[PDB]
Amino acid sequence: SRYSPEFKDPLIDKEYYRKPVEELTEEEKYVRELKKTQLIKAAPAGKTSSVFEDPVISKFTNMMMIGGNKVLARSLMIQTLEAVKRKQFEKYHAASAEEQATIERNPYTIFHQALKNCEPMIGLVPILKGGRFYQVPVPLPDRRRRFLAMKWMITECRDKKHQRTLMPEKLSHKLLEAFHNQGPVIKRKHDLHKMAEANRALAHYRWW
Amino acid sequence: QGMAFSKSEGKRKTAKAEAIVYKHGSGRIKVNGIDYQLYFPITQDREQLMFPFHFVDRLGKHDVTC
Amino acid sequence: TEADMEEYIWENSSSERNILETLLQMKAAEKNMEINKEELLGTKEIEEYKKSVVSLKNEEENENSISQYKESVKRLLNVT
Amino acid sequence: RAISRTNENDPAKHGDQHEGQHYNISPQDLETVFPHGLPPRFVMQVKTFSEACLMVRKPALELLHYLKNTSFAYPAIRYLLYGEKGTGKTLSLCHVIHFCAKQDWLILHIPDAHLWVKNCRDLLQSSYNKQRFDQPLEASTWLKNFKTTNERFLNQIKVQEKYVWNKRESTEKGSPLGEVVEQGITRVRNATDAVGIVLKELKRQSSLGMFHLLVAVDGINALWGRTTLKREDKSPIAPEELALVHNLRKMMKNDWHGGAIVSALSQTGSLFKPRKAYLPQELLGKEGFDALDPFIPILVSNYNPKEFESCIQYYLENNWLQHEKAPTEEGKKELLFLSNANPSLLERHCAYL
Ligand SMILES: Nc1nc2c(ncn2[C@@H]2O[C@H](COP(=O)(O)OP(=O)(O)O)[C@@H](O)[C@H]2O)c(=O)[nH]1
Repeated sequence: SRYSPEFKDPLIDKEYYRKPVEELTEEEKYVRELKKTQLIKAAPAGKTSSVFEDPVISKFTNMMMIGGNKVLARSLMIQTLEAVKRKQFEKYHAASAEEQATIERNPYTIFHQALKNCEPMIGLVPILKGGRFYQVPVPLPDRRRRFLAMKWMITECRDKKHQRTLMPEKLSHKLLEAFHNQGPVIKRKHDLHKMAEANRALAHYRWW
Repeated sequence: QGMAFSKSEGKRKTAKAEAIVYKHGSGRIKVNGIDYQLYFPITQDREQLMFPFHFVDRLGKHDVTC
Repeated sequence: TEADMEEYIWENSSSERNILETLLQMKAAEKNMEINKEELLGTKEIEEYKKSVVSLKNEEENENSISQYKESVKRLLNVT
Repeated sequence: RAISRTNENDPAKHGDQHEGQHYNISPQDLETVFPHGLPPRFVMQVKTFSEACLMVRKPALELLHYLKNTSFAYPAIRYLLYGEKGTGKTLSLCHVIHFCAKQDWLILHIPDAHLWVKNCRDLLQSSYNKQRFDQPLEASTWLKNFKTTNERFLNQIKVQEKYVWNKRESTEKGSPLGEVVEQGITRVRNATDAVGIVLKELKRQSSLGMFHLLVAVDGINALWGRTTLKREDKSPIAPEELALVHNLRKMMKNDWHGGAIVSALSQTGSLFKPRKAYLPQELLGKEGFDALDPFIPILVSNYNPKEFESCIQYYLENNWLQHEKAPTEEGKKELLFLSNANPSLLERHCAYL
């Protein structure tokens, strides 16, 4: 749709092309690429070659936006980031010395650790054989499990709410609990794992 | 007396722009006379306009007035 | 209706009223009882202030107008 | 290697050689000197650092040099601080209020005139104010923080005029000013009448050399601008019909002497004013122009590379930059374009990275 075939993907990294004179293979590759110079697609309104961002954060912000409200999702992301920053600094300045020295204040590492901890390991499928749906554990790639964990966190922060709760500080507290290996998303992950383990005698029904 | 003067056009998603890139000013963007801060309150447009100047490692030495 | 003319008249205006009140307060604070509005009207500083405020009322605000206004104020109020 | 945390808390010593110095202020000083005008988006930078550090700006220090030779016999002279939305206009007045507060002056600090106009639910009429509708719920807040503003002259100003309060209490001669302010607070039925009697009392004592009245109002755009408050029949009122602001308009008419008043144009509440307007006339209207008084406008410009380097060097010493690929020399120019030499825009990006 509005883009022909044999077209490449818009690049994002810049330091790789700032001095591409290392060896010969990539040199010949980029020379042959720039010879015929095909019509490269334009950069969308969401990607930036800056070093003060992260592709995972951009993907999470794009997934958070419901409908057409990029400014709303951006404001919510900025509020969540400043909230976790303020909470980290408040728990840092209100401590002793060993705790302040053994912990960091970078929210990116905390968010990455929370994502790696809440990421599942096995998945069940309702295989319809003979008229019944039996769960069979099947392997899943890394990106699929990451997307599943992200959507689980999103739906937990969205659906699970009462009336007096908010949203930025709520998500901040949820991320802080998930980083400490004690969170509701981790509880759901453990429940799914024990449910798959309770039905481990159905692996012979798989065909791939 | 227009040193480092150049113009261009552009048409995408029903939008016409005529940027005037200079190589002798600071690092600001003027949109229809006034600066881009009053016309682009969202950081999205600011990042979209900073991406070309960032890809060439030239920020505080190029001034534009589109 | 004098509020819809081509140029803002300095005479019988609120600007003239408040600047005359300020001049009266200054003359009363400087221990000077001999006050004459006709003598103070011929001052170049109040004339520059009048020209600046009339230009700012007529033509839109830019930068030279407010600069001349600030200069006239700083030269008339005798404050560094 | 940026010289910042070297100058002590002394606004009277800030000269041309102290360019970009993050001077430290005692925590107790902020509670007394600044008990009103405090931006909500800056208090977070004080409780986390425990140091009231403010970069010395060129248009901010230039105003302090003008007050070194300001005669007290001359009437009040306004000092408006206008500029681009974000270049530092609300907090630029803090660099001047702290200077005059140390010289033993009468500080008449006002929080924000924007809140006194918009967002007003409870409305009550008055009889001893030439029949005007004022805000009684607002007088209960400005009078409480007024005692802790200047605890060195409120107990000295004596009442020299009998004021008939209600049908049960009044005001006697020889009374201190500190007791008259905290007199009508317990009675909310007439608590909005104290702001029209105490404010007009310092007009007489300011002419002497012992008292130096200084009105510290933040945002004069709402004092003369039109309001959006309606009565009981759906009809917007005029800004000249509120007793809370009627007596405040007369104060900015150089009716007294002793020093000079100050001002600071903000943008948090300018009704019927566009966002693309930064000029003082375009943000106050015609009513905010016929009674401006010969003042000295100060244009708040952007930032220079001499002060931008002092920003990044201040957060590196406080382990604020928690990013890996960030202290790179090439990455320093990236933060300059994301803010375009603006302190408030850079503070938003630095609030999380
Ligand atoms: N006033 C002041 N603001 C500063 C200073 N340094 C950084 N800032 C920031 O710059 C921003 C300026 O915002 P401002 O123009 O007052 O917002 P406005 O009143 O809505 O126009 C504030 O949010 C501050 O956090 C300083 O020394 N003084």
